[PDB]
Amino acid sequence: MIIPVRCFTCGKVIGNKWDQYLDLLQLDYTEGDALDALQLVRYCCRRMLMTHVDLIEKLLNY
Amino acid sequence: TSEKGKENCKKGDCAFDQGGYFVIKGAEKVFIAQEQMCTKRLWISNSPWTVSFRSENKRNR
DNA sequence: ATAGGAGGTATTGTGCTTATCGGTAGA
RNA sequence: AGGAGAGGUA
DNA sequence: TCTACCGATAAGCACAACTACCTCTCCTAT
Ligand SMILES: [Zn+2]
Repeated sequence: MIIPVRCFTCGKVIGNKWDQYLDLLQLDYTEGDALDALQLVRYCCRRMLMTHVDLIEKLLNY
Repeated sequence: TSEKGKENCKKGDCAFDQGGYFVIKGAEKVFIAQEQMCTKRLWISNSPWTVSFRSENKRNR
């Protein structure tokens, strides 16, 4: 399951921000700071980028 | 499946079930715990008043 | 056609139909 | 096609 | 004094223990 594109609530393009979010989380950054660094002022996009689970890795492995 | 290698785990099971079922005819079968009275404790009942000693293996109640 | 000992245990619940069980009343 | 057994809806 | 039915006390026998429904699994001996 890849990151859901277009952010159903309010319709925001967030399909190309998952890699940046992972890179920010790899460093000494919290979830809130990482989401703020991606220029997201509405909590719908933050919820979409925070509640996603990476499932395609298990699909490829298994 | 138990104590399998990393390579063997990739191909096969989906790593979502711990394997508590049985394969009889292609359908998963799961046992359900059955609550049974303790056979190593003295049991006292009413109407009539009696005390019974349970049997472990042979019928020596 | 044959096969499937023997065990102390651990559904009620209402109607109905007996039997049996003494049980007095009459001649 | 008919049944038996389980999980279930209003 | 001996008949003659005549109400009580247990012992089994027979239905009744819900609607509309929807899926799955298993089944037909040897
Ligand atoms: Zn949004």
